[PDB]
Amino acid sequence: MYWVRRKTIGGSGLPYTENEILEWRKEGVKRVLVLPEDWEIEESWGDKDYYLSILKKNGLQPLHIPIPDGGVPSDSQFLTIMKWLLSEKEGNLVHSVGGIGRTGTILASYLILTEGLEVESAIDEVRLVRPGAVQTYEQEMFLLRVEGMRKSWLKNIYS
Ligand SMILES: O=[N+]([O-])c1ccc(OP(=O)(O)O)cc1
Repeated sequence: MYWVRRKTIGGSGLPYTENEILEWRKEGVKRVLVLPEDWEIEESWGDKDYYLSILKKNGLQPLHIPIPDGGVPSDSQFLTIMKWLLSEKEGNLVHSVGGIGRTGTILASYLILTEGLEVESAIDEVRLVRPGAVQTYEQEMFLLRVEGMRKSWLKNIYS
């Protein structure tokens, strides 16, 4: 697991055993934005809702927002993501399956709006702790679309 900003927002792939989830809890995680797709989760645990139940079990408030592999959040989802992340600062963990593409994208989209950084730079930061962060033209297109509305993106959020 990795921290982008120490204890405010970090990420990882999809855990396989409970311990790994207590690894999060121990490294400082408090909340969790689950990014995998239903089937992606269950192929690992056997039951999506069961996984979300243990997430809540260890406290961690789980917000499940599905994002297909190599894809990007939908305008609504994203705003729904920020409202979530930008409303608890401490302990955020964004995870998908590999914790490289979809997670890298979301973290970067966070930095872009929080630290007002351009894409290639936000990416550069995330790849600093998460090597190879962001893997599809789709995601790059998004981040760009984001950076081009860091204005409304925030007005939308902090409304
Ligand atoms: O190995 N995999 O099956 C796999 C690896 C990475 C994936 O996507 P990510 O979590 O956005 O990096 C999705 C699936």
